[PDB]
Amino acid sequence: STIEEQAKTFLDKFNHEAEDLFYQSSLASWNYNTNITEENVQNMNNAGDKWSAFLKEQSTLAQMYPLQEIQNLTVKLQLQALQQNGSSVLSEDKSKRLNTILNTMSTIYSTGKVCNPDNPQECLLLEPGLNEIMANSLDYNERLWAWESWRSEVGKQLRPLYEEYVVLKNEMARANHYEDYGDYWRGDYEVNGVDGYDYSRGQLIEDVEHTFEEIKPLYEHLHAYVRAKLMNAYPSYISPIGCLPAHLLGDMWGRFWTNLYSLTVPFGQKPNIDVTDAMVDQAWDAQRIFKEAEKFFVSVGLPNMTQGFWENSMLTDPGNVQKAVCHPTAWDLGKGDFRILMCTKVTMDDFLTAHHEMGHIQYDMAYAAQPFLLRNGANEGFHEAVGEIMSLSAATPKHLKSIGLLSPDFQEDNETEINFLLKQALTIVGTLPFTYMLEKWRWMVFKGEIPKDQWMKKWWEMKREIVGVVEPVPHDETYCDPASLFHVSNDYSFIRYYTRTLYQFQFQEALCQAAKHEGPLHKCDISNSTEAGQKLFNMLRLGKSEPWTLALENVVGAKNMNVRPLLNYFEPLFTWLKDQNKNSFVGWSTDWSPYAD
Amino acid sequence: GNYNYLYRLFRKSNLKPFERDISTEIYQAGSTPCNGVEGFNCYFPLQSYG
Repeated sequence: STIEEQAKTFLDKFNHEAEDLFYQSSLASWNYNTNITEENVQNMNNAGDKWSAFLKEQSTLAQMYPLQEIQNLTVKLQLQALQQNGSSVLSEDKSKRLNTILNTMSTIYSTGKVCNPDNPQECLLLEPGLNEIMANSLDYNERLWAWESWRSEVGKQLRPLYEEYVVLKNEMARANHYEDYGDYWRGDYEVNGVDGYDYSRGQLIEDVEHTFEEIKPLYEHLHAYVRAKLMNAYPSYISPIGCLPAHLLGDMWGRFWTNLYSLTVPFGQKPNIDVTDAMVDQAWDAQRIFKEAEKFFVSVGLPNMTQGFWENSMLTDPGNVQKAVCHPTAWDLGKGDFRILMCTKVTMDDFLTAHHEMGHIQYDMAYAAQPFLLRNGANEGFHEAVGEIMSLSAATPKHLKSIGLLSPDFQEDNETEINFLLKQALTIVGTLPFTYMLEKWRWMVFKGEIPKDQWMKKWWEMKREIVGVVEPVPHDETYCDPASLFHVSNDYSFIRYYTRTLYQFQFQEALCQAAKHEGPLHKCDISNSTEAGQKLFNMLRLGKSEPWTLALENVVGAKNMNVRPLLNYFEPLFTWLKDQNKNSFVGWSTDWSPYAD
Repeated sequence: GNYNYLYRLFRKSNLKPFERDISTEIYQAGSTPCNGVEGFNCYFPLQSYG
C-alpha cells in the first residue's frame, strides 16, 4: 500500500534473506577459524563476496526509499543502518583504490618486520616478537632500537598510503553527508528524532574531552608515580620533569602500561591476587570455568545456557591437526547459534578472558529476539562493557572465595588493595589518555585539522601535552607512527576503547548500587543479586533497538558521559598516588626529550 | 540445510481455518508492487528451510 508499508515489507524480506546469508557466512567463518585450510579460505572468499553483494544490493534498495517518508522509529533505524553505502558512495575506481590501499596498509602493519643491523638474517615481526621482547626485556637500547625500527620501516612506507587512505575515507564520508571520516565514524553515536536523547557527533568529542580533563589530575599523579619508579629503575634515561620515553611504556605506542607494573609495583613483597595454584590443585578446567560462570550468572538472575553452545564451541586447545585461532572471540552466528574462540588453559588470565568472551555471548543472545539489524550493541562501546563489568565482578576476591578458587583464609589488607588498584589503573587508564590522543589525532587527520608537513611533529608535540610522553628520538613527517597501530592501519575507530571503559565503569557502579554493595568499589561483587541482573538484561535485551544514550540513562541514570564511577573506583588510589607523589613532580614538561642533551 | 522443507513468505492476505496455501501467491518484496508483473520486487513466494 503506502511507501512505508512497502519499506516494511522490503525490510522483512531483507531480514529473512540476510539472516540465512549471515548464518552461512558465520558457519564458514567458524569452520575456517577452527581449520585454516585452502578450501576454508575459498569459502571465506565466497561468503565475503556473497555478503558484500547482498549488502550493496539491499543498501541500494533501501536508498531509493526516501528516509524522510518513514515514520516508524524501528523501521527508520533499520533503513538508515541499511541506506549507508560506505566507500561505494564515491566512484568505483576511487572505492577500489581505497580498498587496495587499506589492504596494503593492513598487510604492511601485520607483516611489519625489523632486522637487527648486526644480523641481517635475524628479522622479527611486531607480534609476538617485538612487543613481548620489549615488554619483558627492560633494556633501554633494545627497546629504543625496536621502537625506532618498527616506526621507520612501517611509518615511512605507510605515510603516503595513510595520506591517500585518510582523504579517500574522508571523500566517502563527505559524499555520505559528513564533514570528515571522523564524523562518519562518530555518526554511529549520533541519535536523531528522539526527544531528550538526540546526540550530535561532535558531542562525543566534547564528552571525551570533558572526561579526559576530569581524569587529568589522576592521570598526572599516575604519570608522576611511574616516572618516580623509572627513576628508581633508570634515573639517567629520563628527566625528573621531562616526559617519559615512548619506548619505556610497555608498548611502542604507549597504550598499555601494565608491562611496567613490575617496575611500578607499590608493594612488591605483597603477593598478587592469583588462585592459579588452587586452580590446578582443584583439578578444574575451562569447562569448570564455564560452569562456575553459569552458576554466577544464575546468582545474578541470568537464565541457563543452551547445550548447543557447549557442543559447537571449544573451550580448550583442539590439538594441532585442527589448527584453530586462539584469539578471544565471541560468535553470534545467528538463529540460536553461538560459539567462542578461545584456548583457555589452566590459568587466570585465560579464565578472565574466557569470562569476557562468554559475557559477550550473553549480551549477544540477550538481544537475539531483536531483528537482524538490531541484533547488535547500541554503540561500539556498550558491547565490550557488558563483558567487562561481569569479568571485573567475577575477578573480585569475594567471588573467588565463594566459588572455592580462593581460600576463605585470604585477607584483604590495604597493601593488597593498593596493588590491585594500581594494576587496574595501569590496565585501564594507562590507555585512556592515549585513546583520546590517538582518536583526536585521527579525528584531526580526517577533519584535516592537523597540518601534513607538520602532522607527525604536531603529534609528538601533544604527545608531550596530552600523554606526557616524548619520543626517544625524533621522527620526521615521513614517519607515520599513528598508522603503525592496528586500528588506524585496518580502518577501525579508536574511541571505542574510551567509550567502553566509561560504560563499564558506569555499569559496574550501577550494578553495585542496585546490589546494595557495602565497601570499596574495587571489592564489589554483583553475585547473588538478581535485581541488578534483571536491570542489566533490560538494556541487554534491547541491543541497538533504542538510543545508546537512552540505554545509559535507563541503566546508570546519567544520559551524559561522565567518569564519576571511575572517580569512585580510583579515589583510594588517587589519594595513595597523591601521597606517594609528594616528592616527585606531578605532571610533565614538554621541553625535555631523550634525544636532547 | 534441509531445503526440502519451506515456509511461505509471499502471501497477499491472511488465512482461514485449515486453508491449503499451496497456491504460490506473490506479493511485493521491494518497492514496486508486483500486480501481475514478475521480476523486480517479486522473489520466490516461499523460502527453503536452511
